[PDB]
Amino acid sequence: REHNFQPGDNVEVCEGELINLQGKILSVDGNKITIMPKHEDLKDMLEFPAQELRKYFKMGDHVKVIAGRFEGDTGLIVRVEENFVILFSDLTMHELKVLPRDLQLCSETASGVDVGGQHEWGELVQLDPQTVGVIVRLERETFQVLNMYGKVVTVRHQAVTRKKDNRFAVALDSEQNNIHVKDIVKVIDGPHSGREGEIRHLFRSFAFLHCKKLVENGGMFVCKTRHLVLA
Amino acid sequence: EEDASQLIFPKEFETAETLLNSEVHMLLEHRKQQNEQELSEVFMKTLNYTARFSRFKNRETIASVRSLLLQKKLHKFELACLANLCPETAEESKALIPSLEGRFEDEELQQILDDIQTKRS
Amino acid sequence: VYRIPKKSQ
Amino acid sequence: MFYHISLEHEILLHPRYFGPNLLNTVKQKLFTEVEGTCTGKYGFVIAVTTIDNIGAGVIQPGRGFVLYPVKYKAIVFRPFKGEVVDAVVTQVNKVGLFTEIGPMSCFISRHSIPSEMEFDPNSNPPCYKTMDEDIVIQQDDEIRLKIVGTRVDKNDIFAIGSLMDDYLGLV
Amino acid sequence: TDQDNEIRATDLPERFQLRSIPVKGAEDDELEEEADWIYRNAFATPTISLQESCDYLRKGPSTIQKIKEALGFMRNQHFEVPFIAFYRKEYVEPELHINDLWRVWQWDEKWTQLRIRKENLTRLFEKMQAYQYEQISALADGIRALDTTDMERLKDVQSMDELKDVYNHFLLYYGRDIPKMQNAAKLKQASRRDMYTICQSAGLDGLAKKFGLTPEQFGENLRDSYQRHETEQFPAEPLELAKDYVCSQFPTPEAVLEGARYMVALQIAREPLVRQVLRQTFQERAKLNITPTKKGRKDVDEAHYAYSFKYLKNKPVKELRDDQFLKICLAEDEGLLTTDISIDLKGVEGYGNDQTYFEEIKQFYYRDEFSHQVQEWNRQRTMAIERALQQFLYVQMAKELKNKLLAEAKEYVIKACSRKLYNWLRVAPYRPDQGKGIRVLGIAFSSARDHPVFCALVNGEGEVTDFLRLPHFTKRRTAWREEEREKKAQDIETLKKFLLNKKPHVVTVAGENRDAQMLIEDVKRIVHELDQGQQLSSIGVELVDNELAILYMNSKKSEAEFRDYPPVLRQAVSLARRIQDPLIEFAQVCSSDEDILCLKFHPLQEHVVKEELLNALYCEFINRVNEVGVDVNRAIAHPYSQALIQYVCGLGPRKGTHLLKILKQNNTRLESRTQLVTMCHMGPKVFMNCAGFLKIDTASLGDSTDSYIEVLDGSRVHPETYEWARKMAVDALEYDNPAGALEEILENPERLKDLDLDAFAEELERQGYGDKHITLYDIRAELSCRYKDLRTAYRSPNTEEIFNMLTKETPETFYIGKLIICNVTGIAHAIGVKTRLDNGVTGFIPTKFLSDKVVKRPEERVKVGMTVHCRIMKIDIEKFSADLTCRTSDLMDRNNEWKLPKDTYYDFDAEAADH
Repeated sequence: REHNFQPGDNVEVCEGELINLQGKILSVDGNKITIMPKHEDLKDMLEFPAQELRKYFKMGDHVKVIAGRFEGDTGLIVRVEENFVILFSDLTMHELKVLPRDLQLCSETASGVDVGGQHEWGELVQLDPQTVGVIVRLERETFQVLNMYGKVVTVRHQAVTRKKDNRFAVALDSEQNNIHVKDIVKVIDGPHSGREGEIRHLFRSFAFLHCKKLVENGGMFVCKTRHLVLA
Repeated sequence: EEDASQLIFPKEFETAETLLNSEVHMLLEHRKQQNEQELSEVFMKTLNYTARFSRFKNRETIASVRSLLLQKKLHKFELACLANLCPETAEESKALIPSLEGRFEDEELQQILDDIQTKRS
Repeated sequence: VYRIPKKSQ
Repeated sequence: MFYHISLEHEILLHPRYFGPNLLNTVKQKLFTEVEGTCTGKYGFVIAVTTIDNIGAGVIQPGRGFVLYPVKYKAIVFRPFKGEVVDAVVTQVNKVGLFTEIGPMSCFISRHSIPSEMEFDPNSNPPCYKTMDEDIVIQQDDEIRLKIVGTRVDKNDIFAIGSLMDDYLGLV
Repeated sequence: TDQDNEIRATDLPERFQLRSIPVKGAEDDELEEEADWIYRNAFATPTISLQESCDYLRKGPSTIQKIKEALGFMRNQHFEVPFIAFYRKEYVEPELHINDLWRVWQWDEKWTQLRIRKENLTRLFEKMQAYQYEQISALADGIRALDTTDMERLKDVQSMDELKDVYNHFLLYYGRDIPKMQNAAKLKQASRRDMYTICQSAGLDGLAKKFGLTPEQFGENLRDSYQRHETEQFPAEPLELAKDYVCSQFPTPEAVLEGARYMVALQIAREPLVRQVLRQTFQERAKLNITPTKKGRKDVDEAHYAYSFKYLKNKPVKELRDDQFLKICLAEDEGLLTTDISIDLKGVEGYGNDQTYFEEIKQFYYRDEFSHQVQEWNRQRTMAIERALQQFLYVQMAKELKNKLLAEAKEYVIKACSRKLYNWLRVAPYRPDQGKGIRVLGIAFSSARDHPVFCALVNGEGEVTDFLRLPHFTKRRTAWREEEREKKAQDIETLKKFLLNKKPHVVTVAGENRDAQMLIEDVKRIVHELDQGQQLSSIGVELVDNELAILYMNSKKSEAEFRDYPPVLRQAVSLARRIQDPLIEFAQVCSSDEDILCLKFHPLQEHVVKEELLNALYCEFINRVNEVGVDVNRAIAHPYSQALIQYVCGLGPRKGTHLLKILKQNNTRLESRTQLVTMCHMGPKVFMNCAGFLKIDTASLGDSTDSYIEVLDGSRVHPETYEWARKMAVDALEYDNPAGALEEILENPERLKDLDLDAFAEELERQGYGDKHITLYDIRAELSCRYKDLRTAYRSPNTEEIFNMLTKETPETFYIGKLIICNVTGIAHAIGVKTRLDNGVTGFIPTKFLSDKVVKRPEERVKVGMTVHCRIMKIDIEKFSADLTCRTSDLMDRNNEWKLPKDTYYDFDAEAADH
């Protein structure tokens, strides 16, 4: 048998004379926890091993699933029955039905922050000798690589190689004037109508724009050069 | 932990002042009247929303229900949502805002609700 | 019993 | 709910914006810095009404910039768990009803909606009628609801509603 | 899933089981009301906007019976549209062709939907009527009793619009009591009050009723265009009468009248008869007005799609054409335009105000007496109708009419997509100028002139038998490097040897760009060098559109089928397969992932309803696949053709997969149609639907299979009619053996031409089979040539098709007058300047059109490699060339001589005032 009671979650007592008293997890172990639970609005300390505690959540605060079909995923719970705690994923507006014991509580976003530093935000890649793209989001089996057409094709981690920067490049715009890389522009016309960014890379018919306010594609989109104005 | 049902709010936000949907409709329409860089799609989706829900349209008619309510024992949170909702009965006002349960008796509370409905066009 | 006629010209 | 607050912000300004129209350029550069932005602390900031003060601008040693601590008066929208608000329904789906309060979108699962409401996925207006075709709830439709939970995504909030509590539904 | 096993087991067509609302059997009364309702709404009612007759294959009142038959076959006998259109056509022709049968099938969903809501809404009206009867039997001035006329309105409802009127009317009078009724039947009231419920809580009903006409009587005066009802007159002035209703909510007689006028104004606006009459009038009279926003005046330039209509004044909605209203809603959704729909003409004239709809209708509620008491009541009636029209009806009718004009414009775009797909699937297999198929060499290249050309040789079955790479075939024989000529000469000899060794019947070249002309000129010459040597029979050299082949090359399927092959060589295989059979090829790129939408059917296809467009395109597959017929043994032997089985009538993807799955598990060919029942355990209704459309090649079979082979299985004779086909062959020979007779007739088909089928139609009618005239003429045509391919014979693309195909332009995207960007390539001797456009057209600027002023030497103005803005004056489609100008007077078009033609209702006065 195993127990998955990680630091910073919330548990209640599921049977006994001290039932339905929700406290925060401070001490972590396997079976023999002997916890000191930190409640809302209750000053006293109880004592419990792992077999007498339940991973419980009030309606409408953030949950992360560890184990299940939908593993590694974040959302908001909407109805809490005894064993089905249903939720909305932050990736898609779709149902998601899981067990509460395999769930955990964090208000943070699933960022994917770096260790080591070998690739970075807005980095140029070569999928095939006929196409160019940028790597923007590392998923669990897949990657969001954004190609020059302005689209993501859904590929595994091994599909991509590192491309050298064209740092000395220019193109022509809505005033038929010189727009470079590492410059802040506005993309009002085109496929991505009404978007703000900084260009990082250029190609035969395209510019690779970059922002931090945007949430899709690591903050990146790709557009034609005559649809640009200098900002 | 921050719950509007029992009036618990952030330490920096307890000093904040509420506004009505018509009151912000007047402020936002006044800002659009000055500015027409363009206004954001967040500004546009707050005009059309707060227009659909602007239930009474003179400002001066607010100050009587504001002065009598601070002469009662209600918070500035209720002072704007009971002018955004426009409830019919005191039993609806306690059902919409659970902070009003036991705070007043129904027949005294109903008198304020009847005073609010009169201002509607 | 029946037969279809080849009567058409 | 909508609020009116005096916030403070400090912005950096390059010397090319100096001269007589400096303080006016600080107003312009604040007007596209604190409109339609958001925090999980003050809520969704709609617009700026007035500016309280511009402090003395302290020149940064080593670079050319000067920062200006400005106090400004802005109208902000912060939803709380336990508020009861109105909304407009934007799309209705077999998973739940998706609606919109002012700057912000919401969702209500089919689980949080009264037990009578079945789907209408087939019709030109997508609806959730009851077995009697009685309370028909479609797109572009004025629904009261109760916020049961909040969420922050990169300067955008995204709440979650519920609709089983009394005096909450269609207009 | 469990559903897939239930669908595989159930004896109904898969598309009947996958339909949103389940198909249920109908009584003859329901079928007769539905047939009349579908006839009014789908076939008799003209579109509000000007729509082209999109029936590319008003139908008279005889169509009602043909619709009653078609619905009987679909709802009671469970036949799909293709089975009806091919095997019951005697009951549905001449009025209904296969697309009209789909239109009937699509409208039966809408009828069933309407009848379901109308029944549930009747259950609500009956509960409310019972609840009032209980409260009355246990009356106050606010009690309006729900009567038999309120019920007869609901039973008489003819549309979802009229249903919504009857429901909104019911909510106005009874919505306040609904929660009380439901709690009495054995939940808390949703609460909000529009001012009407406040006015009822203040008891204004006793005053609102005193305006004179009740809402229905005003509805009847509107309906009839005269005072059918005289205005009942109360004996007091309204301002004096109002004193009796003053309270805390209405403190003054002026406020009591403002509340009562609101309460009357809403009752007029929610009367079903007033809404019906006004909606009917609004569809006749509605004027569309458009003004550009502060964004729109900058962004709607000469090239933008919204250009022809950015300012419209008083345009009748009856005069919107084709997709125009969808372009208007897109420009409004982009925030470029603001649209306004009014029943009135907009203008500043005194006659303009007198001509308004409100000045007409006030006359239907005024009492025609000059006494001051009546003058003041007529003023209150005027303000009640003004509020009823302006705050409720003009807003609500403009939104309902906007949705109809938008639905008509989206449905034109959907019909334009299906009409384009039909024109692609209707092309027959290429036949050289046949039973073993054609060997085809497809030749593909990328637009980059340094990428290698690939050729793929496909046999008649659709298998890739060999392939070739030519790294220098893209070079020109007039190249400035002799090394390029030499390296291309090795590839020309390589292709010449490949053609000599492999002897393909046609070579297809990709329509990638204008260099496809260079490949075709070379391939035609190489084939002519084999012809001059008299070594080989004539080989076709065809330009084939590569759009489908690009979608194939980029698909998951083209890697799963051939993982090892480069992507340009995967577009060479689809260019060979498309000319062998366009339908089998188009079924490959059309997956359960809905890959079909990547094809450019129409410029707006991403702005129509996705689910409706997919039905409209898959119906074009289902029409042609069932006409052409599917060989199951070709599907089992060659995995390439397995895609058609799902578009066979009755089958769909689950039963189609299951049919091939059983035949793969048994390791047997389908030898005879009876095996669909005896091996594949197919139910009788699914067998009925598909059996005529499945081909079995009886000539391909032999050995122990000879024990049972029905020669008719290779033909469109349906198995229910094999007895009549055998009798018809036996009688055509006048035999005193039916299989021998049939073989003798199939070998000697000319003998059938003497046989009088009409006498046999009379005998089958007499035997109780009904009319069979069209069936017998089809069985005779079928024995004359089994499975004759009804597709239009292949033709090479014409000059307009070649130009559009190689430039990727249409007459709408590349028009005379357009502004364009080009690169200067050279000077002609000076007669003018040579340029190249991005689309590959070679532009020419004659020297006099280079500037407004006389330029003697173009070198003073232009350099080779310079980029220049220009305006098209003339197009040569044969030569891929255009006569450009760049004179500043033409570039800004100071005389407005080149700019696209504006709408007839374009507001030049607003355009001039905004300038």
